Amino acid sequence: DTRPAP
Amino acid sequence: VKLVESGGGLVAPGGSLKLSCAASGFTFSSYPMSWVRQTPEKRLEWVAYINNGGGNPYYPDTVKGRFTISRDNAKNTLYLQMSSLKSEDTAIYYCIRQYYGFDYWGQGTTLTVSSAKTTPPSVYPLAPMVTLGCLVKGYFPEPVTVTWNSGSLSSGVHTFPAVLQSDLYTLSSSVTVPSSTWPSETVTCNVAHPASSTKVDKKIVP
Amino acid sequence: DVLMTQTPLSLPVSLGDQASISCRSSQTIVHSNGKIYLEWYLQKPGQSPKLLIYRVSKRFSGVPDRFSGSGSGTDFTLKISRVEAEDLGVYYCFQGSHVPWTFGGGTKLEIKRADAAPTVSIFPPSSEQLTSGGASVVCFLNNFYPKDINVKWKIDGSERQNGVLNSWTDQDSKDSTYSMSSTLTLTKDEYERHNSYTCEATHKTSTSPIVKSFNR
Repeated sequence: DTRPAP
Repeated sequence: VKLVESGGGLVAPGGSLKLSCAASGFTFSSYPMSWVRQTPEKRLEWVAYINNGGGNPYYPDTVKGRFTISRDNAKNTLYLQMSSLKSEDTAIYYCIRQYYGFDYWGQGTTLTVSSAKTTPPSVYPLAPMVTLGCLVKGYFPEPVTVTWNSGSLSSGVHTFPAVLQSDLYTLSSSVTVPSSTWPSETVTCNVAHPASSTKVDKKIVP
Repeated sequence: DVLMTQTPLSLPVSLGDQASISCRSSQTIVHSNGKIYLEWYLQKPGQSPKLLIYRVSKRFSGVPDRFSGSGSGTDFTLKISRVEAEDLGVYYCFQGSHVPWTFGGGTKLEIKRADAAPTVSIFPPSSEQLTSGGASVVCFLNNFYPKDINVKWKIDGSERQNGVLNSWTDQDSKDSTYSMSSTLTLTKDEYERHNSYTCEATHKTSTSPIVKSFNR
């Protein structure tokens, strides 16, 4: 659950 | 994990400036990186993203077209190229190792976009447990850093925020020590102004 | 963009009591993958921000058990169950679900403690400054609580207001106190036309001002 890339 | 920013200083509006960040303590090429700035209003604004490979450079429209994020995975360095600088860009810029979120932040490097001239500070001792101090008067831009005995004196210290008067900043630093310690041992105020590349050491004497 | 609005603006809280900080978004912040990327950061005085919580309720490594996150829809909440003095600072919420990623405006956490009077100290101008032709007189009011305090300058007994410049510190993470410096700036010539210089601090801990003086 790492922040997704834009 | 350590991140060290460099390259901050004073810039004329419309000018350009590139920041660097020294990464250590981890595999630089494995992680995506971001830049976040903090305005003088203490508002936080994300300004740039880049993935672990140096791809997908992404920006908000406030800086898009003017800022350019990049990285040299050989030299463990993250860069932020700025151009056409506005007054709105004046902020502390933080280098970040991103994974879950902004997991690790550098200590920051300050950008100031202003037509004023770089002015270094005049450093004055303040002498009468005993309380001593340092007066750091008339500098621009921000910031300065004050320490006491090169960092040995860490407790008993507080440095007061700088105030802008007549386009110059002034602050003071207080230190309180045992009457035993002073003057029996040297107490020195060390002041550094990076924007002017100045360092001064004022010993506090009676 | 996603607007993040935090409530309250400031939060005084006693040690051991609870603190709650609300974040409201202008829209739902569920990513295309179905997850909400709401993060909470703390900026302690003089430091960079630190990640506390990610994914709404997940503690980042090193964050104690007393920090709790919750929420969905547009309402999200950080709770601190047993406030310690090291927790003071500004708390920021943040959404990483929709670009551009956006922060909240911050909520300052203030520690409630017993009132404390300041330790007053006055310092005359240095000979180094007098050579420049200026003369700043300084007054340190250190380690008091609460934050609000009054300082009055007097030259040869008469109150002096112009040329004064006051500055407060943030709250100290150790003893939860505040300090402030009062600087009266004169010319060298003006300074040497008078002898008695006085700063006197008035704080709610006493109706009697704390007075500090020097001569010449």
